[PDB]
Amino acid sequence: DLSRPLYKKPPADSRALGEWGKASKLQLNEDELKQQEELIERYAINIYLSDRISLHRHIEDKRMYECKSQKFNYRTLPTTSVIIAFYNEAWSTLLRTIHSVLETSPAVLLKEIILVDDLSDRVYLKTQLETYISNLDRVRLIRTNKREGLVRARLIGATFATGDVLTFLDCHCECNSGWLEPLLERIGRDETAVVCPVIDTIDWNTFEFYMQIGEPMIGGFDWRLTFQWHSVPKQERDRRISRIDPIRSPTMAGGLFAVSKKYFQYLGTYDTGMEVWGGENLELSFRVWQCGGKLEIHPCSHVGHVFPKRNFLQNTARAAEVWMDEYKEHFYNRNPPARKEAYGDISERKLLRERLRCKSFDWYLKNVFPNLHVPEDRPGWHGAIRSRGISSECLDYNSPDNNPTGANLSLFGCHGQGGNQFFEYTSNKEIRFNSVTELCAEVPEQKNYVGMQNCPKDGFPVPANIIWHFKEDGTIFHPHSGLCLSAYRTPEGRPDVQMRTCDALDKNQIWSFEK
Repeated sequence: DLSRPLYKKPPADSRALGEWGKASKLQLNEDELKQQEELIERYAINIYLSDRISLHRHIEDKRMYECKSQKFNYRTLPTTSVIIAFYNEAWSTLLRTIHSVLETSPAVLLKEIILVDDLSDRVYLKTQLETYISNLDRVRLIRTNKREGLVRARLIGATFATGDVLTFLDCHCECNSGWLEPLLERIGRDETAVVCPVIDTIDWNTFEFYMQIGEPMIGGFDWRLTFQWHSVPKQERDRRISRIDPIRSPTMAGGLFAVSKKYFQYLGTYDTGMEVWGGENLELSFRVWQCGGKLEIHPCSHVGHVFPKRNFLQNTARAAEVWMDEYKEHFYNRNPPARKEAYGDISERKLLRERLRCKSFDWYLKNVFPNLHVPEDRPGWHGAIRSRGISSECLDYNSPDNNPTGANLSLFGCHGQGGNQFFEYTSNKEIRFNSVTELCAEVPEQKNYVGMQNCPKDGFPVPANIIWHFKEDGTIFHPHSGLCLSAYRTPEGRPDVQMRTCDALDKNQIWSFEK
């Protein structure tokens, strides 16, 4: 049986705390409550509880049925080097990760586990961790000589790795049964596929393992270049033959991934010129795809990650500047602070991009992320909209963030900072409030105030009540209601807007775009 791991989990014990990844709850006196709280304050994870859960626990395999009956040829699958960087990790979570890899990964495929101590200061992480792992076949420890950060610590591990495939995990995870084979099987058929497990949540307080039971969410971004999840689009569903095939992901949705070692080297690994820590995966994502390149999530590979109890805008700007061509303006327009960031010397990245003969960001949007609406931002038809009548006041939409279409459109003092005063007038005659998501200005049926609704998807009908005529006189006309957009003052003298019978005179109805 070539599936056998180097070490076998002891038999599952349904009485043991957290067995199978079920939630754990301790009955604690007040002293013990205080110990629990203090470790949470220090680690942002319930280490008190982790310490009372086995380092070897089972996780119930709730994958789609087809996953569980897949057969692998273990003689021809590539090997891997699993790479785990850490900094001041609690003992029980770090070790549970190590044992999980050892106990769920077939020995014929697991060449090594390489742990990278990124200048930890905890004394238990010094010579005792070396002693503990000296008994664990194939586990290697490297220590950095300065504080490197996740990316560079990973790269240091990668330089030591000699497996066919680099598999990057992190230092508080637990692997599901059969997590590894699907990543290596896919890479064995296409060495340019960067393949990620589905990352399941392990609850930081209860240690419950929340397994995604069906189709996973996949990775994209919004035009602020903030990571956002999205559901798998129809095109990609129809491309795939089986619902357990890999799923193309426009961007990476976590830090866990497997890549051919040689291919990672060929792409230049991570962007070393970054200096700042965080957000490096957007740059990696664009480079993988543009330089030919697949980034996929594998529904049969599941790894749980302990998301702890709760900015890198320079690295986001760096990704935009290297990869996005003309489309970076749509980003800057909607995240103006990004214009100020020191993204750094990108000369060598521009050279890399040419050596690799990478394709354009236009290609990327059309072929990798066609479900993303791309704004036009036509010259003179985007920015803040200023009143003539109350000429200190700009159109301003300000919702409560627990439902973006909760407010009504209004006025507020022009700031030139975008955000709630950024608007786009569209070739399809929509007034879009699309700094964050694609929201479209509407006049509801028979009302006189102006709301927002989700814009139509590309190619779909433009509803009558979100059509706007923006005449060359500052008149913003709304055909469905027949009324015009007018600045006014409420009872209390607060500037505001309303739909009133059209009056080319009444200056509160004349308006102007600004950049």
